[PDB]
Amino acid sequence: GYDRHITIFSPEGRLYQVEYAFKATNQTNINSLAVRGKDCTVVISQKKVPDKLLDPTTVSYIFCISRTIGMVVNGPIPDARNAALRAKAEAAEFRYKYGYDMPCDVLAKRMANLSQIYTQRAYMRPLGVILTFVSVDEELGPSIYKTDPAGYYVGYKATATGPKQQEITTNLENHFKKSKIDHINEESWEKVVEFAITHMIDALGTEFSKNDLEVGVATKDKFFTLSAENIEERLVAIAEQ
Amino acid sequence: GSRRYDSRTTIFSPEGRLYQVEYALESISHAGTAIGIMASDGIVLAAERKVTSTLLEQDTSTEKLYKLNDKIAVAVAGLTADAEILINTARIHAQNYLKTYNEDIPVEILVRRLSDIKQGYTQHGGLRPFGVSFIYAGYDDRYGYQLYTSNPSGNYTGWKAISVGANTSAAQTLLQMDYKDDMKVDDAIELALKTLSKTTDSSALTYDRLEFATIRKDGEVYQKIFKPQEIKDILVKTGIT
Amino acid sequence: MTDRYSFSLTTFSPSGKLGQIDYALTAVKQGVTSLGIKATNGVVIATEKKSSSPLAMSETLSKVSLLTPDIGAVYSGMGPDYRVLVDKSRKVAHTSYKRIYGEYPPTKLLVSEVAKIMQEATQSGGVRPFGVSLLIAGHDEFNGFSLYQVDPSGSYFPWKATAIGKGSVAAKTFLEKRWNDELELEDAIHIALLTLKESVEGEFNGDTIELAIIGDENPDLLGYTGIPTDKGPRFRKLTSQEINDRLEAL
Amino acid sequence: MDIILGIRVQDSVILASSKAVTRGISVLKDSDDKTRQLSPHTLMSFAGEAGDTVQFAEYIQANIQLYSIREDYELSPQAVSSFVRQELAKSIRSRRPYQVNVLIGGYDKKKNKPELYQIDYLGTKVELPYGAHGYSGFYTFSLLDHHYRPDMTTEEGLDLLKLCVQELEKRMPMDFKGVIVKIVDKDGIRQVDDF
Amino acid sequence: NNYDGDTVTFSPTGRLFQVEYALEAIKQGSVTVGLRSNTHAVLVALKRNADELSSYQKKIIKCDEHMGLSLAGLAPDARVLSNYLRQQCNYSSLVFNRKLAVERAGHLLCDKAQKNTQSYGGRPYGVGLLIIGYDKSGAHLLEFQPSGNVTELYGTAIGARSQGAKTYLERTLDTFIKIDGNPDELIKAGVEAISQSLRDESLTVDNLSIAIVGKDTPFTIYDGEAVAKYI
Amino acid sequence: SDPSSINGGIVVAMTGKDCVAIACDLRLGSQSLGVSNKFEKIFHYGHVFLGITGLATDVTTLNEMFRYKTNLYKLKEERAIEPETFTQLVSSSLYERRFGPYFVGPVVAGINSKSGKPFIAGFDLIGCIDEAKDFIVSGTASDQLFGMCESLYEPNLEPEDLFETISQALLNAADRDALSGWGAVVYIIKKDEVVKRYLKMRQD
Amino acid sequence: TGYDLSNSVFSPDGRNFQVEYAVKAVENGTTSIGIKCNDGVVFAVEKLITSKLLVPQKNVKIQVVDRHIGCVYSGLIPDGRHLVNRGREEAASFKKLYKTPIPIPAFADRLGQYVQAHTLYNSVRPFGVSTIFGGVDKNGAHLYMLEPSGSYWGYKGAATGKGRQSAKAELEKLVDHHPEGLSAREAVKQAAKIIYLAHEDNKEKDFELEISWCSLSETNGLHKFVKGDLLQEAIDFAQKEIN
Amino acid sequence: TSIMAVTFKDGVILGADSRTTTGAYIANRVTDKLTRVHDKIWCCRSGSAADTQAIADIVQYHLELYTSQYGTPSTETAASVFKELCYENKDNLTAGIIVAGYDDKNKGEVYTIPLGGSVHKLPYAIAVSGSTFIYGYCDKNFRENMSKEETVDFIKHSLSQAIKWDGSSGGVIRMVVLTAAGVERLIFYPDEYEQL
Amino acid sequence: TTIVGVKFNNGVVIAADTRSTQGPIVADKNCAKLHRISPKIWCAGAGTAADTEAVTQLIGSNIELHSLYTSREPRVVSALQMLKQHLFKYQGHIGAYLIVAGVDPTGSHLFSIHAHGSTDVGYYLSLGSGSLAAMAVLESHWKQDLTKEEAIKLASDAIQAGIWNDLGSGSNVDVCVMEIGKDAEYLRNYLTPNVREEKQKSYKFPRGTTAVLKESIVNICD
Ligand SMILES: [Cl-]
Ligand SMILES: [Mg+2]
Ligand SMILES: [Mg+2]
Repeated sequence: GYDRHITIFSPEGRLYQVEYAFKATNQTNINSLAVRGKDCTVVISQKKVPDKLLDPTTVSYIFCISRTIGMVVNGPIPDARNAALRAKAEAAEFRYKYGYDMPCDVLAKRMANLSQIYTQRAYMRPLGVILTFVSVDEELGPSIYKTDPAGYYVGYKATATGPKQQEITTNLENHFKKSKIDHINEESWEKVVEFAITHMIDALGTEFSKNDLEVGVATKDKFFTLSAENIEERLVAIAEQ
Repeated sequence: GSRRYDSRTTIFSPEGRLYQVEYALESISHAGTAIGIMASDGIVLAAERKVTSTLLEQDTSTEKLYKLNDKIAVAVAGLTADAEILINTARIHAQNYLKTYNEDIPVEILVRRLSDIKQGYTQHGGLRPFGVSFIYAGYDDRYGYQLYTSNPSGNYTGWKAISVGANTSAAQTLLQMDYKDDMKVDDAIELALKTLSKTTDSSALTYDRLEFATIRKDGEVYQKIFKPQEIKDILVKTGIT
Repeated sequence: MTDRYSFSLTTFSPSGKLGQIDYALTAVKQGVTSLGIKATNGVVIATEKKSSSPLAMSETLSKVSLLTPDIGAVYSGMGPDYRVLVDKSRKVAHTSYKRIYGEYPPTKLLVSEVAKIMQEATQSGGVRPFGVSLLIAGHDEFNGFSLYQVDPSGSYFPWKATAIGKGSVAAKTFLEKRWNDELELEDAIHIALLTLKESVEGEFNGDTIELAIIGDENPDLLGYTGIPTDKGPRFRKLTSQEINDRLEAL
Repeated sequence: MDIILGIRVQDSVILASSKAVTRGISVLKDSDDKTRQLSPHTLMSFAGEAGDTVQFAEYIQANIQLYSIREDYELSPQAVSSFVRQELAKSIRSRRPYQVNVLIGGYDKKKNKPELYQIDYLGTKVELPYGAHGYSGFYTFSLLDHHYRPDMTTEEGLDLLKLCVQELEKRMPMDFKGVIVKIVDKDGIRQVDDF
Repeated sequence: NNYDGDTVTFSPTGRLFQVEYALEAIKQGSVTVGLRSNTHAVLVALKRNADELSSYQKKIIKCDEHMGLSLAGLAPDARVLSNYLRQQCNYSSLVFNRKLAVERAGHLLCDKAQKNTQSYGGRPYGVGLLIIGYDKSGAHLLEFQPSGNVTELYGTAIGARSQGAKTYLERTLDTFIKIDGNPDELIKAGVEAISQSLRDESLTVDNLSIAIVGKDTPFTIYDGEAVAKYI
Repeated sequence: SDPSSINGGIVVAMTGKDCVAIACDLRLGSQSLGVSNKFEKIFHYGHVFLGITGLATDVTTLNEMFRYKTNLYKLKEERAIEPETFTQLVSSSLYERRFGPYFVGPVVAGINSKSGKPFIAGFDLIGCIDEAKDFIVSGTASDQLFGMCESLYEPNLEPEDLFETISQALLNAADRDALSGWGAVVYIIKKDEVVKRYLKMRQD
Repeated sequence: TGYDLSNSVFSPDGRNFQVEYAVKAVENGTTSIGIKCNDGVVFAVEKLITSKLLVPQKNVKIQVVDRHIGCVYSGLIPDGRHLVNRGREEAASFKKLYKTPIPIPAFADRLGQYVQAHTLYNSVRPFGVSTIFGGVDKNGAHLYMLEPSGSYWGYKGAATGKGRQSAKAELEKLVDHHPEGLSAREAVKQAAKIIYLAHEDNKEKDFELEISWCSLSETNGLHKFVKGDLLQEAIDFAQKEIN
Repeated sequence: TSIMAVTFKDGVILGADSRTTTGAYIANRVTDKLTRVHDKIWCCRSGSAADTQAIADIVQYHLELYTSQYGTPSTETAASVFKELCYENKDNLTAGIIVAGYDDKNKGEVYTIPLGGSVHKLPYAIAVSGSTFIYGYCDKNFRENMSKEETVDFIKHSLSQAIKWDGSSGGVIRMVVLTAAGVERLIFYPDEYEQL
Repeated sequence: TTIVGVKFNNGVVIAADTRSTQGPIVADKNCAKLHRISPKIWCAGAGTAADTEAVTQLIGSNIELHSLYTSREPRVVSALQMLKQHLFKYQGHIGAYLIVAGVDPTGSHLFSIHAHGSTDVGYYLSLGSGSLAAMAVLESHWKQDLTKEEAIKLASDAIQAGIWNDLGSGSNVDVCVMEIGKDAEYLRNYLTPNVREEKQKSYKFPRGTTAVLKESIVNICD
């Protein structure tokens, strides 16, 4: 059964190597969540540092692709960094050729088309990663676009990725049924981060210290990650309500 | 490495046959029957469309009979997509020859080159051969009216009347039985249709399931690709419907 | 290093079957239903928008794609394979036609170029076939309105009306009963929505259905005035509202 | 390489080509044959840059001889002239162009007609009753325009050629050491032994 | 078993079998000894014949005036690697007017052998080399293995029954290391070392091959009647 | 050593009422020397007429090229190319050789088989399109033709009148150019008939 | 199955068995460690003395990249040399364009992307080495460890090879007992001790110790080998601790 | 073209004229010769407009890609990238560049890449006429750790003199001030600077 | 050739003359120098006519493919960056001198491009042999905060200065108006001030005037 070793069709019309690449996604046992505010897009990811010898500042699955685009990865760090370096290269080249900052959704489509090639060409293996791209686009506003090893991509009101993805998804689904809108009706990004963290706690049923979380925030004309002290200030606000 | 997944499409069997050529010919044997009949004053090409659907657009359809230049046509049996690659190559080779010598390409030269391309795929490159058999109907000022066939092996031969695709055994016996050398085009038209009518796997032969063409002659050669209504008429006139 | 796979991954089996093409068609069968109907004064192409998640924004994923101002495409099968085929189709409409003849290719010739790309994935080294069937609807001055199906093999056939994917067998039977040569465009849209309701199980509205037409020229969509010969694109994607209006009188 | 003349009469083509090869201040040879048989009924005369002339002529000869073997058929003069023109037309936009001018004289066995083709180094092809290359046309064309008749016999054509060669020997400053004359007709190619 | 088809495949225990099989070619090869003092470095090689009518396969190759090696295993591979060393020695002389350090020679052979163990289609080298030289830091002996592992040693041996000679040099270490400014005595120690790897056959005039390099001694190979002194 | 004026010759095209006319001289020379009085510079691919002036080897080469390309067009499109489309093809093909151009002045003439609209167009050697209602001129006597055309031409001429106008435009232009003349051909092109007339002119 | 026969093939688990097999080769290798300190990094390695015939101090395993980066590895020694050679090309091309010597995080990703590339194709074999490397840049001291998969992180202390579990345990104690930080000269002595303690898992053959260091204060931000009196002082300290 | 870059207490200022000439015709009299290659790394371009615009755009790309991977680049790093492009393609390029940048560590820095393709680090630099750099240019006039107001006046005066004697220079005086505070754009109209 | 671009309140306007010249000879008395790159991005060309048309269509083609790929209306900065990088690569051997103007989601833009690949920004620009005549009118009458009607008047006046005073320019004035939130309006032959006066005499020939050697029916059919 060499139809399970390379990206060719099985008799039932499946690509097993693509399906197994999806299973590699959850190898890190990390859950990510992305939501949109009025003016911002917030992405939160669990931060697990099991080894005591590790330098925790270097353990990250959130990447600053460009000045406006942020990318969180669910999957092994080698494939994550492979995708990150390529996305950084693609965003820079776009700006040089076309004279404007590469949009979140166009970078997503580009990285998805690269992923698609790995599912059709045999010599290249798929990357075992799901890429969640966030920005505040100058045309579309707050944007979430997610890529997977099948070369599939789509836009999201909000999204979740990881082992306990379904639990976070239904939690957010239920909120948007109630609120009757496509975003978190909140002025400041600080309170959109507080919402993201609150709903992850409710979905996973676990509490978080300042070192258990990793936060990325997209505003107009910059994407930035929060320090441990920025998160800690945010966790205090939640607790005092 | 990649050696593991190589089918080795260009190797001999212990019996000294080319596996992929033999299996390509098996493929072609399931294709709709194509008959060429060469008369003293023209050539007939008749081909059976593969199990037609009622909602198929019959009038603006080309499956079996293709024009190579003003003096040469081919009937196809096998993968249509493979045939079209080869047909465009042949159309270009014909215009290259006309550009070079200011003379319409002699039929055999075009046939030999197209056959030599097929041969190449069986001896080198490690690709699957073209799953196509052609009947070439053409005229030149040297040999006059000529019928050839080529198959995936790249072998070509000349014929007075020939069939390719499904039920060639049965079709060749019927042609061998009723064919004679002093035959007219109108007689050859009747033979071609009668032969398809008896060899067909369909309940009854109808205009909508047929493609038809004649290369006839006050000193010029005319190619007539028959319209649906013109097939309907010739099918009533010969008394098959 | 380097692509060592310079040999065909699609080969003839002893039975004469091309396994990878057969298996690609199996993937298309599992695919969501899409259909095309040709009227006298236009063509309609339609498909269900199977939403992966309700959090997903189904507007962003476009299953019906403009190839040229007068040519549109829908698919059944693997969405990513379709997306890269649309990109290659748009580019080849320019590189191998528009940049030579200064006009957009006729439906049959663009279909021919798409078919060629899909045939190459069937024979070239180190690649699998495309796991999609395309329905391409188009208009051109000398051929008028036309509808073509393109298969993983690279084979294409012109249709009066057809369907591909999940419920194509049942959908094709339904179209055979309803289709005549005197259909106006509005009649073909009506039939398309009736046909597609059979194959859709869940919600059936303008947000779960994607539908485009090749019809009259749209001066309003051209984006400039002053050139009388330039009258605008014949391809128009129907809005969520325009679909819901035709579902009331159903 | 200077003088190449051609006359197409009723039933044959006559090619006259100067015998002199000059390098610097000395005449190296006075018996040079500036012609190659392309096929049994097709002859090509050539003049131009040293080396290029023979190299081009022999290259064309080999390609026509190859076609004859492959198809067991003699390519028509029109077909040979079209092939030769295309090779020269390729040459002109090459890195180093062939500076060769040719006359192709052939008998078409299908039409039963003699044919003369004049092709210059640019690939400028023209079908003519009579033709020349370089300065040769300047002293003979006025003479040909006058006496040439299309129903002329081979003997009439040879006499008209003598008149042209005599005018060249009188008014031309260089000594071309006379001409070799070859006739192309239905029976093939033969050389006039004495001129 | 399933993991020895090529050099691009690790075994479940993390072994490269094609490299281990290449290493096996060296064990089948005829014994060659290397040893050095502070002043001189010596190669001793037992040359192998096809039969009594044949010549004896040359084991020692000169690379420069100050460097050369002995081979055990595939002789053609030794020719490829020795030719590569000659070019690197030569590049160093022409570009930098600098004799190539024996250590750098080792590093270059290691890196060349490594590339042939990581790429599909290629195969590992099937030869082991003992490189001796005298450079700016004195006498040197290297052991090359086609795994890419190069090792600097006072003495060693490679080939069939090499363990005998290697055990002797391990015992003698303190004696032969101090043979300074005395070529003949250092060769004698090398010839007595290789003698510990002999079975049935003894050292003859056209059988023994010796090479030496040192302070005021260019890399010179002794064969035939020239090695009669040391029998 | 100016490739456009070695061989010499002229083409002119004109529009009339439901008709177009294209005409050329028959001279091919090698500078001062007249070589051929039968070198036609007007070719047709179906119902689309192309005149080409300039370097004769490129005139022959471009004819052979556009025959090739229009033959393949017809096989694939299953219909004869139209003047408007052919114009773009000539433009594309010339600009492809931008930095090694064909030394030619091509002129397109024909009637659109669908709309019945008379069409003419001219190009420079790198394929810049000159689309014109009235007339197009090309060759070594282009200045002379511009003068003749700009004074003689009036719109909506009938085929029989247009013939006289374009004939007189060409003849009188060719007689004031050393490298043009030696005979002339005029094509009168109606929707579904085409007449070709050889003019009698001075042979110097 | 057969998912472990070809590199770059995902198992139904979503694992690359060929990379996991490369780790076995690393686990089979000698012990190597890295210790991050106040203003720099320390590297140490276990060199097994197979024979008396090995020349002491003249089989150096620790490699320098540029002038400021130290590299040590466990597993297939040639694979480590191949990786360092590439590192030197990357560090050279960075300095050529951007002038500044390559920052350690920048350099880490250059090795990372290269090693990861050798897990994308079946035409290549994964690297059979774990590489402990680091040095001093404009942002201070950095220590990294890189694995056959292409995975790397920043470390306070790093260990790999046959005695990794022993070394890791002894590294974890240093992190706990020195939260305010360890000095460069201290880290050299601790590095020696940890190699001697880690040698208990490889005690058939006796061994030779090898230490290098980059320190802003002690080496002026450059990579130097610990030799002579400072090396013998560290050996004596380690000898005293085992007894 | 008259351009200069001066380092002062709080950072560096970039000044230039606004005149672009084709022969004696002023193609653009309101030219912006102050070009951003990073937030706080700007350059003044002299030589071929096409060549300097092409180079500036490539350097902008390289510093964007540098920032993505390695964070904010030093002025030295920007100077290096400029020099690399200018030095390697010296045979087909006519470009003289002055690089001015602000770091929080290094403060204000000025680098010149002249027509040679060499790199020089200076406290200040002036280029007058055809990319002609002046070594001295009133050495006693420039002091280290000048105030912003002193430095603006020093550049305004220097560029005033150049415009007066040179027809290549003219129009308005544009300045960009690079400090910890941020980026300030200054424009001085002819009626201000001509009466100096 | 005279081409101008003028920025106004809510957009940009470009204008050009309609004369095409081979040296001193007028080849086309009414050619169009206003080229569409995109529906709302228009280009005016000067220099080698084949090069301006060729470069405008190539970038126009690549812009359409980029617009489709990104699902976004094309930006003028994209047309600018793609034109200049193409022109620069050929070191001026493509003699295209362009005024690029248009509206996009970002707003209204006006740029000039030089054959060597240098670009400039302006509120008013002119290019071609009539640029100095045109620029004299722009430097005389241009002000900040022009209306649409003021900008068309200024643009066409600038082209007229070229038509009358420059021998390279003549015939008619073409204008294209790109306003924000509106379809761009192409005003072909906006002004026709150079109408040819009635001729003194009809040069229509009596039929049979021309001598004819041979007639023959040409076969255009199959
Ligand atoms: Cl892409
Ligand atoms: Mg694959
Ligand atoms: Mg004349």
